Amino acid sequence: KFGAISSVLNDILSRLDPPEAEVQIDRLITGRLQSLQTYVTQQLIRAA
Amino acid sequence: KFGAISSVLNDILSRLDPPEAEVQIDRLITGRLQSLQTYVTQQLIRAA
Amino acid sequence: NKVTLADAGFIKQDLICAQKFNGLTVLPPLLTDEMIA
Amino acid sequence: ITRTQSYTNSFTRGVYYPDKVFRSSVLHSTQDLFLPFFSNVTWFHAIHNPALPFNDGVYFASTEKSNIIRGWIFGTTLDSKTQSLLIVNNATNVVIKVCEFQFCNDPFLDVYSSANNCTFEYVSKNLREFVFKNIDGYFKIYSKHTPILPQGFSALEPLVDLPIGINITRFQTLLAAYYVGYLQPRTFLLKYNENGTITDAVDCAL
Amino acid sequence: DPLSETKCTLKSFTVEKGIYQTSNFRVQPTESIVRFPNITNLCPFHEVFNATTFASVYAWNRKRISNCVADYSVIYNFAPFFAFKCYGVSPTKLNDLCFTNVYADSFVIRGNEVSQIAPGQTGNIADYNYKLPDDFTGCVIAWNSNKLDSKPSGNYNYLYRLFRKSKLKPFERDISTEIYQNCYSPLQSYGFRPTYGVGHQPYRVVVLSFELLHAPATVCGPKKSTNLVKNKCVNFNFNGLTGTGVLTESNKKFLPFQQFGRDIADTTDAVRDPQTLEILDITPCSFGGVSVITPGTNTSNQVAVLYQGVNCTEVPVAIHADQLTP
Amino acid sequence: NATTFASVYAWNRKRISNCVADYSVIYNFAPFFAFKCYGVSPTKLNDL
Ligand SMILES: *[C@@H]1O[C@H](CO)[C@@H](O)[C@H](O)[C@H]1NC(C)=O
Ligand SMILES: *[C@@H]1O[C@H](CO)[C@@H](O)[C@H](O)[C@H]1NC(C)=O
Ligand SMILES: *[C@@H]1O[C@H](CO)[C@@H](O)[C@H](O)[C@H]1NC(C)=O
Ligand SMILES: *[C@@H]1O[C@H](CO)[C@@H](O)[C@H](O)[C@H]1NC(C)=O
Ligand SMILES: *[C@@H]1O[C@H](CO)[C@@H](O)[C@H](O)[C@H]1NC(C)=O
Ligand SMILES: *[C@@H]1O[C@H](CO)[C@@H](O)[C@H](O)[C@H]1NC(C)=O
Repeated sequence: KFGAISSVLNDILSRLDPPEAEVQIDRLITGRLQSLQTYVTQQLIRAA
Repeated sequence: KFGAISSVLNDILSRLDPPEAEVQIDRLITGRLQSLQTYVTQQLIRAA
Repeated sequence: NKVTLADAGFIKQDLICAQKFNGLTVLPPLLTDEMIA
Repeated sequence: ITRTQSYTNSFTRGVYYPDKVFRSSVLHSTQDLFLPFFSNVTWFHAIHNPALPFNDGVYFASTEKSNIIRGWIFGTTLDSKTQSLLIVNNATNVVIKVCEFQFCNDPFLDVYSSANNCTFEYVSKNLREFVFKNIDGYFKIYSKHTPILPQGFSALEPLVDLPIGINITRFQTLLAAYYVGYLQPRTFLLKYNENGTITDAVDCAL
Repeated sequence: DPLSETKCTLKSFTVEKGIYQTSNFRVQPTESIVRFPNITNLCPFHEVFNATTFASVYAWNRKRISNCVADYSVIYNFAPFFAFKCYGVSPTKLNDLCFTNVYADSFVIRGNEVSQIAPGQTGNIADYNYKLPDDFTGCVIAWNSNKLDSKPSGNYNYLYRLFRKSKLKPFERDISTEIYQNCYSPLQSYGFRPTYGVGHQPYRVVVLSFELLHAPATVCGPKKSTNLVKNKCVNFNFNGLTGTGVLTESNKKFLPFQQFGRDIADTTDAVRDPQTLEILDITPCSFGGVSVITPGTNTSNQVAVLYQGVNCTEVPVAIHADQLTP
Repeated sequence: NATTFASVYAWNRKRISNCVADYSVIYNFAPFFAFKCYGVSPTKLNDL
């Protein structure tokens, strides 16, 4: 969840108005971006 | 923008009071730091 | 002649101007080409 | 009173500046309502005739010696209820009104029988190229005159954006040969040369 | 002295032999300038907030404001409201900004419908009468008018649209009276009486909307311009664009509808003076890095200084304490 | 629209189920000013 109400975009969109949906969605965006970045860094280190 | 109102600090300082300007500036600070960190990590991996 | 660089970080009294104006700089090597030759 | 139509092709035509910002010697990616490259445009000849549709903005081209073509009307029903936009220009001075006009079928200028609730007033070969848009209550115009269908590029600059607050789904001309094309939302890659003028463009989804 | 700066950077009282990258030097600005268009007439806010009659919500009244000096602090003298409600800007900075032109939309609604005058809302008022963009910049003002728009018998002069085939779009209106398609009239009138509750009493609403300076500005705050200085590191303020740097005459070609120019990083590089209409290039003031060379405090306290990537003839020479960062 | 309301130490609880709920009609029953909702937004209440 990364501090958001839910881990599903559709529920956040169907339960809140857009102004609050945006602030709820940015947190998921940041968390998933961090996950991808960590994965890629580990992959590079292994490839070396 | 990293979810902030704008990408220029001067505009944020001009349009908002300090209590909200700090909130808007924190996001820019975090984004810039993340960019620098990824750059430095990649530089290390190439130097190896 | 075959290999072309961008800059060796000499005096700078484009793209390099933008890099400089945002605090990114390049330092020169300790040994010049003549010494390696 | 009578009109006939053929169909032709556009050779990378109808590009306009999307912002009032000076740039030079760069490539910029933008997204907006543009005329897709290699479209299938319509060519109308008018001889002495329903209301053309207005899907979303329109591109208009004409090659006339004088003020043979005078203006336009925009609306949905145009009869008595829906407020309609009327723009009439003769000598570079344009009168624009937003009134419950009663437009006579097959209108021409020597247009409407009566008007109500205008609440608005505004007074202000060669290829005439025009681009018309209507988004969020803003009716916006871009225009250009090019000395010369042809090839190459010629950017269009912005005249005025006005608040009307009406829904427009049909438009008609009051004045003769002209070309009509329709815009769609998409992404473009524009090239700015030394003198901040667009020289080349790439359609990102062609 | 530079040795003390090195000690502080290393967080120790002892420094060994070597060359340490200590800090960065910059040149400070000398004076400040302000440039605004020359305008005298004031904006007509008195006719908006002190009108004898307010339009119905279904046919809201719009007024365009341009080419005037805007002083917002006077608005508090006309209507007995409590506070602004501003989106995208704070009410205390409205006197420090320049806008292209302003729009004032006035109407009357019921007490509990005032919450529908914000972005991203739904309901009859926000669906069929008055809609606002999701990304809105402006301010909303609402105040009670129970002693003006209420009658003991009942006031039926204010109407709102109940049924409509489809929802409206931002800043769109329709004033037709066609019978809705078991056939119901589309418009219905508020029954306003003085004895109703707080949430059932009339409220007058005025909405101000601005344009965020993407073109020459015709409405600005009550600020005074200064003289123009070109070839010195100064603080400048062009129609709300604040910055620090050196101004110079420019040879760039600006089309009459272009006001400034941006860089690859969306950094302003050229501006058009609001008064003389000339093009000025902007550059940052001098900056560089300094390194301290020492033989070790265990041996001596003599140090040398390297200014990195600068010409010796162009090294800073100002001796005033308010011209360099070190 | 109850003619009398209970005291705080004995608050009155009513259960609602098996019915179609339309939350836009309760603005006509009391002269209040706005809701105060946690976890949802009033404007979405008819979509759940
Ligand atoms: C263009 O549209 C006309 C309309 O009927 C159609 O006949 C034609 O095949 C289309 N394409 C070309 C290249 O004309
Ligand atoms: C810009 O304009 C000048 C003057 O007309 C001209 O000499 C120059 O060639 C132009 N730049 C380009 C890239 O054509
Ligand atoms: C509003 O205008 C009327 C008419 O001149 C005037 O009597 C009244 O004092 C004005 N209200 C305020 C608050 O100035
Ligand atoms: C005042 O008007 C504009 C600036 O707003 C500009 O023409 C100049 O500064 C003044 N006009 C003159 C000097 O004629
Ligand atoms: C420093 O500036 C002077 C001024 O002409 C120039 O002659 C000199 O070459 C510059 N320094 C270097 C290292 O080029
Ligand atoms: C609901 O409350 C009103 C008070 O405004 C009252 O007149 C009415 O009788 C109530 N409803 C019923 C069914 O009694």
